[PDB]
Amino acid sequence: SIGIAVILVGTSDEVAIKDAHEKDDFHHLSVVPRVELVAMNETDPKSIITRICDLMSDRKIQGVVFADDTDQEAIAQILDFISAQTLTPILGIHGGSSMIMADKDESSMFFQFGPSIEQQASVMLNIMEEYDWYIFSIVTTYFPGYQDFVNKIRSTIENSFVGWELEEVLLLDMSLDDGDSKIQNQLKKLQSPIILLYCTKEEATYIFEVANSVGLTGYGYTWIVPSLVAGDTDTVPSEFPTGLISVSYDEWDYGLPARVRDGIAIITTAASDMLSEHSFIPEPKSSCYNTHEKRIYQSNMLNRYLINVTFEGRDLSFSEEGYQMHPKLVIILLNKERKWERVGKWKDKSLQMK
Amino acid sequence: LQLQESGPGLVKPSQTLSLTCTVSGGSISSSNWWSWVRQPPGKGLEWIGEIYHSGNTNYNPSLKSRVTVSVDKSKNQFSLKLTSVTAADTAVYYCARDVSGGVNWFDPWGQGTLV
Amino acid sequence: NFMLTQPHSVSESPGKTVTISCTRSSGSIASNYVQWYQQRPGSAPTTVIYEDNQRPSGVPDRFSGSIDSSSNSASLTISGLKTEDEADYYCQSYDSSTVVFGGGTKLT
Amino acid sequence: KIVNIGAVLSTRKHEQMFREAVNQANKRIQLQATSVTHKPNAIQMALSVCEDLISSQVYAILVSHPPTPNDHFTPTPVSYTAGFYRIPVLGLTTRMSIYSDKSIHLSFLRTVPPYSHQSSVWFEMMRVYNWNHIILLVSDDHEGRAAQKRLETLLEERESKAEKVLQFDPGTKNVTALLMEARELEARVIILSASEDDAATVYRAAAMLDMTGSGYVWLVGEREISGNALRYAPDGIIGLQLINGKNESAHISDAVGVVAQAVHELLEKENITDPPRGCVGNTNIWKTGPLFKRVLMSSKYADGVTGRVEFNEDGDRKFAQYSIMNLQNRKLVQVGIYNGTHVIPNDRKIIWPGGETEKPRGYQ
Repeated sequence: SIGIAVILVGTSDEVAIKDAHEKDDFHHLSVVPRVELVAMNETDPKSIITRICDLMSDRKIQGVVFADDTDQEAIAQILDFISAQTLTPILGIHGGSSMIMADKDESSMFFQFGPSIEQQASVMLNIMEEYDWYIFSIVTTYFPGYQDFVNKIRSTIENSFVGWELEEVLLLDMSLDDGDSKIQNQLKKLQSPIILLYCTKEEATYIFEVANSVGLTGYGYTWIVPSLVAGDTDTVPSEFPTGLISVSYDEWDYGLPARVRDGIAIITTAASDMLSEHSFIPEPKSSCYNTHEKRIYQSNMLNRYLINVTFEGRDLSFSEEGYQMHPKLVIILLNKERKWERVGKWKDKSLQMK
Repeated sequence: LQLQESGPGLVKPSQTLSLTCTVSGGSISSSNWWSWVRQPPGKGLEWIGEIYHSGNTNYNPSLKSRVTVSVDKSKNQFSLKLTSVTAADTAVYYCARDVSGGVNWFDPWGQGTLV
Repeated sequence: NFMLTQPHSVSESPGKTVTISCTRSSGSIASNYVQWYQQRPGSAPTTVIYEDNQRPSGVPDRFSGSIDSSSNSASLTISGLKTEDEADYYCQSYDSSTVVFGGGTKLT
Repeated sequence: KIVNIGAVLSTRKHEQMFREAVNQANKRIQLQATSVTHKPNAIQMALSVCEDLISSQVYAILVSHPPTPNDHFTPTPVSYTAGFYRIPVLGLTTRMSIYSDKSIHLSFLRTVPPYSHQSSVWFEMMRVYNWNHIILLVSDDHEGRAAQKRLETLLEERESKAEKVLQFDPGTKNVTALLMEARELEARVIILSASEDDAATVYRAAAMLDMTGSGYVWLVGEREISGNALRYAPDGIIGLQLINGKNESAHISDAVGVVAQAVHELLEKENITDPPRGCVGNTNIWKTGPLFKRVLMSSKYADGVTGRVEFNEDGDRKFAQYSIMNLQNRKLVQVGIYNGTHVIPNDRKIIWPGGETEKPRGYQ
């Protein structure tokens, strides 16, 4: 009786992904949810807002899931705003929703499904240690979250026996254009063999172009980048220097049917647990707007119930800011041909190579 | 502490007013305020302005630039110096003290002076 | 500045309870409460109600004050009317600018 | 070329004023104006905003807030839509400092200083009256955190930190323990900054502990003077006020002037592209947008009704005018002025808390 809706933007298979929400006999659960799917090519704010309101008004929906295969920027912000203005808790799984956002508001109920910001740095450092590279440097731009990146890296090299030797942290910004001479000089300053980089695709093209023109991309250097720079593995501007190593979420081994199944399971488990332990289920009004009486009682018990789940012997404990807290990242490298190949796997502080 | 109205008590038009209060039993150098509430005959009431003991005197926006209130601790009295009074300002004027506290409280009042 | 409105010509037999409502003209009585003064013909006015809940020492307990915050007015209740209650009752308030007295009422 | 700008005002008289202002501006390349009214809910407001955007492809959006509750409910959806399309948005009467974080709101400007920018006037007042010890008292929130961070960054120059910082939870019914602890450390000058509905409780509690007597000195911002916070307040509390924080005609005139000057300056360049003209059809960006913001940031106005107008690299106006006023016998009165330079005192003698006219030392 807990109505579940699914949104698709990537125009992937729809009829094929039907057994996950149908043949799953929830013997350990007592909510028997329904399932509805809508597929569209909606990326503009108007279309997605109108669709969200239309499903809100249609019939007996609750917390929905989002699945867009494109690469947008402010989709996460728009979804957060919608969840702030409507107590229905939504959660994304794949694509633009999987990217990290700066910080949710005080009352937002919107949990992502990807790696955090600090786990990326921790895996970055332990893969630096596993090959005995040691000396490195850090470069970053004015992106939301750089301060946490730098603070975490300093705090995790300050409390270890191994002899990390950091060297320089440049904070170049592209806002002050027409002044690229200083950028060129400060980039030419760097000498360390390993350079961690924190940027985005559009900026990364500019940085790699200037690096190639300067010439510090030859035989004794190896850039390392976070997941969000990779974006889509298939697409490549061909400007990426060969040998660049990137850590990213597993995509070609974790099927979308599994993601839909576990999202439905999470929602069902939380709803059933709170129904059993409180004898009450919140039912917000099925009106998107023009309803000042919809909020008859503040409802954060569902927020307190989504931070713990035990199904099929699996852990999906989200965090306060909204993370996964137990992902399975893969570390990939760009070989001579322009393609990404798996070279390493991470699982519960365990690191495996080949 | 008891105060009674005083002053010359004139009624001629196109002149200047001058009258002082009495206040016996109290001290001018204190933490209170002194008002000069005016009562017109056959109508409501109208506040004029307060005066602190030491340096600063508040007023009323209407007759802001036509009236002046002065104090003198040596003679233990404060006086009103209304200027350019017309024939439409005939009223009976009171001497009022207010306790600072946290709010305005115009008590105890004065005996009143005819004018 | 603002204006104050009060009822007029209210009187009855002794022993009854009468409510006089002093009403704000524009704005809201929520940041600066009012007081009620009483005057005798030929005598200086004296305060009887202050902060609408407290009473001065020696004042009779018959009178009382109340607030509504709905019609933006303050109510003064008189219980057990006597022959000495015939007087003039004024409501006085203030704001962040000045102090303005109300019109006042007479009780016979 | 014909380019028009849009605005979201709060009434019809403001719309007429905007039309008159743009009519006077274009009489000094023709530009028009478009207006719309606020809506009770955020989602319809945002969709209407982007529909207005699609109607004429507005280069910039002039947003404003009405005298309505919920604080930051009116100007958020417009900012979110603008950030989706990366077009500049100029605010008029938004005082909160949440928008000053140039990480989540990349395209936003302000014609008035934020609430957290009144931390230099206190520094100059201490430097004038010779006070070197403070007791900061803030509420646990983004506003208080930003204010305390700015205050400590400013104070780090003298290498004399604040004696103590007391953070209390936003919204409660008993703050007796914090005040009892803070009563007797060593200091008198107390600086308060919190919500008015939360400052009323602090004012009520401080009266019971006899901390408002002679000697102690109070300092506040602007939220503790307006509203219902005048029910309970000790006389002598010194407060700050903005000179032209309510008269929106001057603000709209200055905003339209600076926007017109910026749009006149940009068109002389080359390699430009018109912004997208669809909230629905298009799903792309307005690439020649950040250049407009950069050329607007250094738009040093010559003169105007509100004096000189400038900007920083934070979306906040510089060279503000502040009035320092004292609360005497439940009646406010201006006693000093501050014009970005040293504080100029007027010809009035302030009344320090507890009565008496003598500048307290502030230290025991």
